[PDB]
Amino acid sequence: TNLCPFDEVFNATRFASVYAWNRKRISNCVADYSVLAPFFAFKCYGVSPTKLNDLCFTNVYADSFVIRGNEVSQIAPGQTGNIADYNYKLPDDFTGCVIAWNSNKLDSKVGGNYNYRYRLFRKSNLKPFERDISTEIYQAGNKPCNGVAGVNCYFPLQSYGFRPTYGVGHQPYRVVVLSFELLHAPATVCGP
Amino acid sequence: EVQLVESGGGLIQPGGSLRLSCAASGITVTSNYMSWVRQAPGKGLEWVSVIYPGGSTFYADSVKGRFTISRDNSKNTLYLQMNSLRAEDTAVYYCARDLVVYGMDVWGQGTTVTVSSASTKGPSVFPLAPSSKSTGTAALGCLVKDYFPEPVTVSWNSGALTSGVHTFPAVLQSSGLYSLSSVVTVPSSSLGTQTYICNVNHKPSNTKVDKRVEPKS
Amino acid sequence: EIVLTQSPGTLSLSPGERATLSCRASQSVSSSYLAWYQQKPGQAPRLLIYGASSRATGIPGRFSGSGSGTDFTLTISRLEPEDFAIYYCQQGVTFGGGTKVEIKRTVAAPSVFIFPPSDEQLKSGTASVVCLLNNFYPREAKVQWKVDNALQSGNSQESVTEQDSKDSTYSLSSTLTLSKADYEKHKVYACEVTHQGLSSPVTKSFNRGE
Ligand SMILES: *[C@@H]1O[C@H](CO)[C@@H](O)[C@H](O)[C@H]1NC(C)=O
Repeated sequence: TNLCPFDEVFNATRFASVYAWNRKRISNCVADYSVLAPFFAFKCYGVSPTKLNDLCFTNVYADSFVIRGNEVSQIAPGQTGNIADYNYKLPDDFTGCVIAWNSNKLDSKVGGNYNYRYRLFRKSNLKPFERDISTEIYQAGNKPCNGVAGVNCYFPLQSYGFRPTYGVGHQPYRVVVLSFELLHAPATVCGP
Repeated sequence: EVQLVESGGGLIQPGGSLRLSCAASGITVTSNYMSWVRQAPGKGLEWVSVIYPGGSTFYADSVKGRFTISRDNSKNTLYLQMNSLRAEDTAVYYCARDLVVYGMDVWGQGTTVTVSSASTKGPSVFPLAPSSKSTGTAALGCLVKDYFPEPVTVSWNSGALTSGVHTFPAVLQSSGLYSLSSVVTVPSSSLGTQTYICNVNHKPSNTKVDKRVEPKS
Repeated sequence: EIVLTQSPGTLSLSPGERATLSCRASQSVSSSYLAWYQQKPGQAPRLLIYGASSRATGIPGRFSGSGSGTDFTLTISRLEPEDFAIYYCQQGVTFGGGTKVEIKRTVAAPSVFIFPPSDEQLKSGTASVVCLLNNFYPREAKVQWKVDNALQSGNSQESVTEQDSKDSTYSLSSTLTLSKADYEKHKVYACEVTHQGLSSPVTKSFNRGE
């Protein structure tokens, strides 16, 4: 009866940029979701939070990233915006839970934290759970770029530059999306 | 050449529809954030709508449910369809390419949209006669009242008199018609000798008026 | 949403001086998303500065942006006659109110004239009384209509010309509109003008019927 490494995902030291969101696979353990106040965003879809302790699933996916405050609303089924379109897209029939909490004391630096970035330019929207780490120059005109940033040729990613003086809407928030996969194998993740 | 050519704007009745077009050159509408931004007469810039490169559309609260932004890649043209047009929607509408981080760099020339329930009407040209006392400069003018739509052209003495002329921007009366005035200041000594005639031309109604302004007694 | 407020509403300067336009945000916004645009009458907006401080292609070095957080500023070091326009700051969806930079000149009091309605117009059933304020500076002027010394409100409309290209003055025209019936019910018609160049408000009036 081993326990699920949720401390490795939530209490992790460094989170990834939303364009290169991290995915931790979880199988063969017992999870206490009831253990999971400082969490200021806890929205579950297709399942109630309590009953999760009485359920078993084939696999669990913990996707972790960091965005800005006013963008957390995009981490939900059937949403639009730069994050939901070009960075991290949840499916319309999403059965899981989105958890998010403010990390201003952890990810904001005086002078800017430019490590966290988000994809700004992309010709088409992402499919659900698609992951794009391409840093190729974006072609907005009728002429090619060939790795040369310039007129109608832009770098597709943009840094947040989190600062402690930003408003809570522009402050860094850490987001973990728990997806529950019911495959055709005996359930490995269970509750107490 | 990178530019945006707009068209499709004109006169609409309240509750009507109108589709503005914005043909792009040098930039691809489908791979860019494309914005419609309007400016009301005498007012500032107001963002109307945006379409993302991926196809996501966002609208200002004042136009939701009435405005729909779209695009055509085969013709490389942005479109704004306006339904249930209201009197507050009268404005110059621009299309622009929003680079988000690099500002809105490429703009169109703008297209005018006027929404009113109002028929083409010729102007009434009345004289504004100079004072009898004239405490050494006199003012005299013309009042171009109750016309529609814009614009009217006013000259003095068939273009002979230019110095001291002030043609004021038209106001929109509550009746839905426009009212303008054009004044000129002359030496008081010239009222008795020189004659002054204002020439008003309203092309929408093919109305030419030559009104003599003289001291009243 | 964020609210961008520009200051001052009007900037009165002379060619060759330094213009400093401020844009203040209601919340601290990343400086990567703020832009400064110029607009001349009858023209489309023109991108001057992007990313708070970066000049667009084809912008003279006299324009430069700076600031961060909730305070940004566009400075024009050497004002040239072509630089007298309106300027907007914009962050994403929001636009600033705009700042007009005008030619600065000495204070000039307006010359005030009043025009009674013409007889031809009175034959139609409506009376338009006109008050003209000619060649004044600055633009701030107040026109108060009086009918038999009763202050009229909600029955007048005024219009202002652009700054004259020769003497840098403004001209205003106010129109009071009544019915012929209400027009012939009173005798004295006056417009009282208050302006900085006047020691006291200047009242120009007439009596209906000479
Ligand atoms: C993170 O550590 C705290 C103790 O400081 C603990 O209460 C919490 O449960 C940990 N997070 C997770 C996801 O277990």
